[PDB]
Amino acid sequence: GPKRGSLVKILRPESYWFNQVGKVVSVDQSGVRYPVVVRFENQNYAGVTTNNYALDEVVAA
Amino acid sequence: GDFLVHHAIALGLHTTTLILVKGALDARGSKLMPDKKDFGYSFPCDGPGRGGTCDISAYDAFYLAVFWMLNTI
Amino acid sequence: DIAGLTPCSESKAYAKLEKKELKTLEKRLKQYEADSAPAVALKATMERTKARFANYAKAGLLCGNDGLPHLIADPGLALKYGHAGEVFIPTFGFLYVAGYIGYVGRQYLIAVKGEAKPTDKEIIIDVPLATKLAWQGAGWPLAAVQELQRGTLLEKEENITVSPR
Amino acid sequence: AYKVTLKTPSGDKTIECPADTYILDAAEEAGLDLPYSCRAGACSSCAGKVAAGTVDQSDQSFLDDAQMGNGFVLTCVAYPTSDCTIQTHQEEALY
Amino acid sequence: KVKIAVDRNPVETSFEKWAKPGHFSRTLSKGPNTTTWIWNLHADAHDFDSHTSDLEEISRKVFSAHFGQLGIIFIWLSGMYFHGARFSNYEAWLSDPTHIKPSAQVVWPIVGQEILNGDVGGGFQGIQITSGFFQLWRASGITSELQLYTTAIGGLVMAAAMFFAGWFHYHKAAPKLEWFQNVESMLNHHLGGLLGLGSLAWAGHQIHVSLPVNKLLDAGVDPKEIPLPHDLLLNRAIMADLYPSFAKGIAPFFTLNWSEYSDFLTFKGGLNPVTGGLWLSDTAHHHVAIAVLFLVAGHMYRTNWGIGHSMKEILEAHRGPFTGEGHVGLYEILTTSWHAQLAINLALFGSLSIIVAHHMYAMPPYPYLATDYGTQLSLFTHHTWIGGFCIVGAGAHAAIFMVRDYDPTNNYNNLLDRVIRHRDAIISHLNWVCIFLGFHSFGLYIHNDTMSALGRPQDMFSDTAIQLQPVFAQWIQNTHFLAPQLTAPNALAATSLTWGGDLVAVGGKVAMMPISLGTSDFMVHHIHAFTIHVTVLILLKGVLFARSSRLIPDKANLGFRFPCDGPGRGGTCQVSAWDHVFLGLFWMYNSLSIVIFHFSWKMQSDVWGTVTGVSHITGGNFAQSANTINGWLRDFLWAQSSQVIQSYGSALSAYGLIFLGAHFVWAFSLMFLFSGRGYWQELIESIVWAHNKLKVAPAIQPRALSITQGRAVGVAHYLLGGIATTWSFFLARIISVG
Amino acid sequence: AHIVKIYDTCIGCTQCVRACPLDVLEMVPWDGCKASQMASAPRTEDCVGCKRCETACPTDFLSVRVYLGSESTRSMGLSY
Amino acid sequence: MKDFTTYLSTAPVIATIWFTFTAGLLIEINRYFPDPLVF
Amino acid sequence: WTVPTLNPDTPSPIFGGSTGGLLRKAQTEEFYVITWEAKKEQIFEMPTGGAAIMRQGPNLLKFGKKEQCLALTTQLRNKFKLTPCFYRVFPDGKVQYLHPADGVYPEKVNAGRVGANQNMRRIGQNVNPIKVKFSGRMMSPAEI
Ligand code: CLA
Ligand SMILES: CC1=C(C/C=C(\C)CCC[C@H](C)CCC[C@H](C)CCCC(C)C)C(=O)c2ccccc2C1=O
Ligand code: SF4
Ligand code: SF4
Ligand code: FES
Repeated sequence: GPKRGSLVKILRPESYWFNQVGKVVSVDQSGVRYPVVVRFENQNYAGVTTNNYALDEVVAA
Repeated sequence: GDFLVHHAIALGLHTTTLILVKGALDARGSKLMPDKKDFGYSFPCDGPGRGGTCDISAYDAFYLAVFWMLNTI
Repeated sequence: DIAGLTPCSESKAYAKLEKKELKTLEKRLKQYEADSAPAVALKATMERTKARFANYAKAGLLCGNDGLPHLIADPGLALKYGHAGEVFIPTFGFLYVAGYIGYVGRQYLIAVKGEAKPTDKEIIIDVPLATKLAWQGAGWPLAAVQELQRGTLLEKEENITVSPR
Repeated sequence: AYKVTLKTPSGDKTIECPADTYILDAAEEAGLDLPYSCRAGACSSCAGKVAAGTVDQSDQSFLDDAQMGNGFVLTCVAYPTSDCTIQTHQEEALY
Repeated sequence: KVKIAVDRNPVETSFEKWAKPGHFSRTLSKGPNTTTWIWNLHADAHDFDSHTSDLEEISRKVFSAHFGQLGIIFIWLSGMYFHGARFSNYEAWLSDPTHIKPSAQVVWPIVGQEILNGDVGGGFQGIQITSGFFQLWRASGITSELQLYTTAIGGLVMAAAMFFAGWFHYHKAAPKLEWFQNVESMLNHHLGGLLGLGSLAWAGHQIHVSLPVNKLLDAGVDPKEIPLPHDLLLNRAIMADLYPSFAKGIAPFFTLNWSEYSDFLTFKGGLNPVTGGLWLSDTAHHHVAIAVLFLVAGHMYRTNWGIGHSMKEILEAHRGPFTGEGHVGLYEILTTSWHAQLAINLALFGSLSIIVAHHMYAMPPYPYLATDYGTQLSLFTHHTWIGGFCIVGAGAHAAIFMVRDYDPTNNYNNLLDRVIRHRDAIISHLNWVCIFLGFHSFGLYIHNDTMSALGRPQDMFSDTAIQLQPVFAQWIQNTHFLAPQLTAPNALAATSLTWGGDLVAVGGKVAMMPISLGTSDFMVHHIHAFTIHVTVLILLKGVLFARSSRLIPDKANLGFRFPCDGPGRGGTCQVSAWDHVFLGLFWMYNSLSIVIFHFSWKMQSDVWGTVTGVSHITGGNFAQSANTINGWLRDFLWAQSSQVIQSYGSALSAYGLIFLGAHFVWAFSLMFLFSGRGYWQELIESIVWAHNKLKVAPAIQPRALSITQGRAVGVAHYLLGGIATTWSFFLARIISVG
Repeated sequence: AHIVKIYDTCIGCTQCVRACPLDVLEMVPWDGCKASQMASAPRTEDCVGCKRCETACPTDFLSVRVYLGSESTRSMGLSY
Repeated sequence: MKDFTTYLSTAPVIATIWFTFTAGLLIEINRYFPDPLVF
Repeated sequence: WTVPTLNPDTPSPIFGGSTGGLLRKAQTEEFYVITWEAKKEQIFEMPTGGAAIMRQGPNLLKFGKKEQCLALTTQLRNKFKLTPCFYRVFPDGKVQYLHPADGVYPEKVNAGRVGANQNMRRIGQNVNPIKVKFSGRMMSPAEI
């Protein structure tokens, strides 16, 4: 999928960074349902700044 | 003075309407709670998690709007 | 005149309450010497009162049965009867300074959003950049209308939304 | 970059890890497959044990000071601050 | 082995950390992402237990903190003396303390605050101070505003010294833990030296300065006419003139013939009638007695020689049969928890301040003070409030300790342990007794008002109706009235006129009279008692179950302050001892408001006024209006409201201004009191949508306050509004009517 | 009796199980996540809904979700 | 010294000084030009 | 491993007796008892308040609710690394000395543990309650 460090826009509605952009840390090459690893700069109401994602939930933007 | 009090009345109307519409419309869900509809119109709270859920139901919102209404009348 | 409002430059209650004021003044005044600091202060107070009153009378203020100035709110009416100097110009100056301050605020905000330490510039400030944007902020209205004609003011439909919109 | 000697169940593997890169990320970029799950500093899956050298794991939330004082490290949120030696697959030893 | 143990240059001095927010704590040092960061940063700035774990360093921190505190107080006192010297009519009021109002604050000739510089006498234009600095300085005998000038100057110097002291002791040389722990040494030092010496030096100043100059004051000589104090010290001639004992100097004291010195060590009791102040001879005798007492006291414990005592040893010795280990290990405890000593001192000090105000209005010492009804009332209410707040802070820090420093492993079967055991029965009995008290004491007044509206006053509880006479208090009053006859043969007058007797009049104003006690006063005393018992109830519950409960067996694990444990199992809302002391604040405010109401009305009705008979301010209406709450509201509140509700156009108009403003803010608190931080954050999300809609979001993530923080903001504003409303009302009313 | 549910986002870091003061949770084998571990609630009738699980799940939406239901003496946490 | 400069560039002190400056501005304004009503 | 049984004849640890003790509910509905063997004799804290001393080896304590024993298990397991086994008892005398009774401890994966109540799906994949309408009772969408 997308490259590490690359910038993707998050599209998962239930996500804190929904409708926002993140940075792909990496993507797994195994059979994980959500291989995209994407950091964030602002923290959620939980304070976390990175979440796992399938390929569709993000877009390289 | 009548000018002034009339403007006060308009104010109170707007306040009441504002809180009421906020409560009523966010009932389906919210950024904090997208699944608000899964709790019925009346649920006590989601507790103190995520920084604290206090007075979060639209039922609670109307509950609050009562006071403003009383003040206006 | 308008709405049956007579000028207090003509009204009786105006001079009535003015004289009443001065009467209370001399009453508090009659308990001292002349050179006494309280005495001279009360005298200056009477002076200020009479001067403010002469100014209010010269202003041509319609002042009703209370003799107290009431203000008019219609561009057409104030212009036709010489009463813009009470609402029109004040509102205009206010909106000028307000738009100035808001615009320069957004200017600094954008400048610092174009930074790697947004929180740190939000706490500690760039003094010279602030001064610069302050000096430049006068042309805020022309700049804003330019950006409008370019449509560059507002953010597009990409801000976060709630799940039920 | 810092030389990170990883003492693994497969043997020792010394990798280079930049100051700005998490231990786990560098290990994966070097082709290794270390344990992980949350990748957020909030579990024990990626635990290692520092035998020598130093790390900065300041954003971790799962370990206590005594655990870190004995060398335990959440590799998913740990930066090297020196050449270091880290035994991997240490979750069981934490429990 | 007690000695001095210090560490040199422990802490450096740089403005580096000054540029670093949160450096003191671990997490805050990471910097702000959301807005609560700043709040918590502020909140924990002085939680040195949270800062680190070194007992010694924490001791040094609090040591420097005390240093700075003292410096602040020095600053304040000095500025007071400065403005007294420069912007006051104190010398005029010295020439006439009978018709000049003490005023020391003048304002500037601006948009209209100038009207407030009213006429207080002596051509002065300012604001009447209710502090009583005038009578204070006259009692001390200050004559020339030059003296106050010098005073303020020296205060500036002292403050600077104290702040440097804090700096040095924190960064240059900080003592060591054992040094901080040489407790018996500290006790002996303080107990003897500090108190005894202070009292003795004050007595010396009295004798050689004030008593002569105040003697001449009441003699009537012009203030600018008395010789200077040091001149008096020089010339024993005039001192022997005033009192011939001084002709013999001090050899009589060295011959134990104290009887001769009686000229200035009297035992008159009562007030100087021409002045309304206590007899200065008697005051000096009091203070010298206190001095000798504390001096001989300060030599109780062993420090570096065989003689002395061991606190530990004696406490271990004192144990009873029903009690198990008795008083063992408490030594260990107190040697270890800062909050323990803190809470102790706070409770004691609040109680003190209360007693202080009590005796102060009981037997006013200052010249012509009793006349200044306003000053009396003001200082009294002031110190009462201060004391109550000290009480609740005591409870707070006690619970804090019990959360943090507690350890079972050292206290096996101690007083503490059995308390922890039978706490449930204890608190149960306390509930029951408080409920009974409330019921009876409240229903009394209510049944009175009920019979009233029912036109059956025959069936009320009045001093005329069914009576409840405090036979005890009246019997004791007469007992004190008759005590000097036999239980005090060397006495001239009772310490208070309210024991019985005559009335003292200075300038027509009622200085003091004997006060009777009716069924009304019976009822109000019982009210006060019930309220205080409720307060102690809530506090005791908070402290006893701070660590656990049959509901929360692990409450000790949730920290001292914590919002709740969810809505689960019914709902954990408001379950911290923090919340408990919160509630206690509420009930305390209620209590003390009631008490000051009682005081004010009874004073106005049966004490104060002007002599001619007694032109009592409210003519004793209280006597028959207090039995019924309708009488209360109308005749006290509604009546005395006029002064404040028509004060406009006057220099006192600001009183009604702040009256309404306090109303305002007190209501403002209630939004916090009732609202919900969840709702609030929802609104936050809406408005940040609004902002980002224009790319104007702030970096720091806006966040609704914690439940606790909202509680605190609300309660602070609430108490502020209430106290300010009452304060304004009282001030305006008394300045107008007194 | 309250209701509790597990979702595929369970990264199995067990904090939920680690947080349940009532042992109403447990971990099982799985294959959805790298941990190969899924959270599991076999003793729901003991959950008082104190949700400390929900607090502990680091998952974006909480890999686990509580839903307060009816009330039994154990649900209310009554020892009397 | 630089530490000091940073301490002065800290936020609340800057808010402070700006407010003081503005307030003194307006107070002096009213001093020299008392009683403004129109224009 | 096999399910143990309970021995009512166990020397209970040393404690002076508190007032936060058991109630009617014990004699009426049920009550739990906790079983563990300490390596040595040592003082500890009572979850219901109080300091107590455990004996060497077999030690026994009973309680009504589950959370008491659970917090106590946490305390011992994290402060003294003991592996207690506490049961569920009823006034009938029937035991079930069960509260984490499951071979080992649940905080680790174990073979045989069958998943329960696990929505093998996301959470956003739930349906609007308009569809659970007119059921036999109040039922949440996530109930399905
Ligand atoms: C906020 C709404 C508002 C209201 C309630 C009023 C009220 C009034 N305006 Mg209008 N006016 C307003 C805003 C408003 N104005 C604004 C913002 C402007 C700036 C363009 C004007 C400019 C204006 C002029 C130049 C004149 C009035 C006039 C009047 C008065 C009589 C006409 C009328 O009823 O207009 C109703 C008000 C409105 C329709 C609101 C919209 C205003 C538009 C922009 C212009 C209206 C001009 C008006 C129709 C002129 C009528 C002249 C008359 C002799 C026939 C009346 C007191 C007349 C006057 O002084 O009569 C004594 C007049 O000559 N107004
Ligand atoms: C109104 C209200 C809010 C919303 C209000 C909040 C969070 C306080 C806002 C404080 C200020 C206004 C925000 C900080 C402003 C910054 C300093 C930015 C600079 C502003 C300049 C003017 C200095 C709560 O969050 C809340 C939470 C719990 C119980 C009650 C309430 C409550 O009543
Ligand atoms: S709801 Fe309460 S009992 Fe259930 S898992 Fe969460 S914390 Fe444990
Ligand atoms: S709910 Fe969260 S903490 Fe619990 S097992 Fe699942 S991913 Fe781990
Ligand atoms: S994988 Fe969870 S902490 Fe690293």
